[PDB]
Amino acid sequence: VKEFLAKAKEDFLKKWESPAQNTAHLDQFERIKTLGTGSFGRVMLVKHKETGNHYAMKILDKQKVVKLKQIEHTLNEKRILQAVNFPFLVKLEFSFKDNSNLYMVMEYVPGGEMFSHLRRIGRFSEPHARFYAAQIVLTFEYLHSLDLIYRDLKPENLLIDQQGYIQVTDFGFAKRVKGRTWTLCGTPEYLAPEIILSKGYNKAVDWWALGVLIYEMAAGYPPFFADQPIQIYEKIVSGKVRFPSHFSSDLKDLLRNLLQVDLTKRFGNLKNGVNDIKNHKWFATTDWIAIYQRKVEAPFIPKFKGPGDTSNFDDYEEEEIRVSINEKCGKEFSEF
Amino acid sequence: TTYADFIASGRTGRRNAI
Repeated sequence: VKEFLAKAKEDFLKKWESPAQNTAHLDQFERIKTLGTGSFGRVMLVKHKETGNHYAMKILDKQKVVKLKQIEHTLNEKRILQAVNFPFLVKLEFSFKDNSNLYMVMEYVPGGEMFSHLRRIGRFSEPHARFYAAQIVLTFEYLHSLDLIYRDLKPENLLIDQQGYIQVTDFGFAKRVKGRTWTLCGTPEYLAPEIILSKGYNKAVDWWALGVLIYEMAAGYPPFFADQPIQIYEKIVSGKVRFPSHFSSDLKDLLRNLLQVDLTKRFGNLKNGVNDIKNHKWFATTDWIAIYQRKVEAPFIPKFKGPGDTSNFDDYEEEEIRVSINEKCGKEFSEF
Repeated sequence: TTYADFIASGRTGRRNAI
């Protein structure tokens, strides 16, 4: 496992040190349909002429990014994405910029968001939630081993691929960092207490997040919810959580170690790192290697009657794309 | 039920980041 990780690190480091830039242009693609909206910008299904390949293109308006004070986070997102490599991470195929916009061309993942299936079906069975949760575990282990904090886990950001496996998308809040950082970002339902309390935090906020996610998948609703974020924060910070009476006792014990407001004893943050989680009883039947190799059979395989069909995604208002004749925000995004 | 409260709440859609 070490030689895996150790070698993963050397590869990321070389890419991180000298990122790829300008690997395409908007002309080489045809616009088909808007697939969704993430942290910032829009993502559209596109077709790559020269190859006939379908991709998902994230487009960000440079001026809007500057307005929201997201420049550094945006540069983070591309620099990190061009550098990582993992089965459960959506792959970035190219990136480029024009006078107006930043572009990030990613693998098209046709099964849609976990979000859509979860809400439609209600909640997942424990073995079902375990299969998903394992892939996130391995993914955070990869990411944290490179000093990366994900900071935006939610079912909206988890796509289901043709083999029924998960791919994580939207690195808008991802950051390579040693030790602590302070930005107030993420999704209210998923925020760790240390974050809402401006205490300063580290990668343990991600393991809390996995807690929220396992709960939401198993229950059909988040541990902390309410009409407004403000009420949501009061409940995250209060040291209390209720479990549906169908939750197995092991699952409850896991969740108690994950939604641990005490950084001291929060699972994932102890002496044994991720192994504390990997070894919990709830994961007793989880075959960590077979899952990394996708040899494990998925619970659910999405309807897919086209290489470029979009019915597993909701429809969105289709917004035109405007490319200035004048360059915008040149110096800000020079490294993009 | 907690599920009934969630389903009638304003946060069963796609949730934006802060």
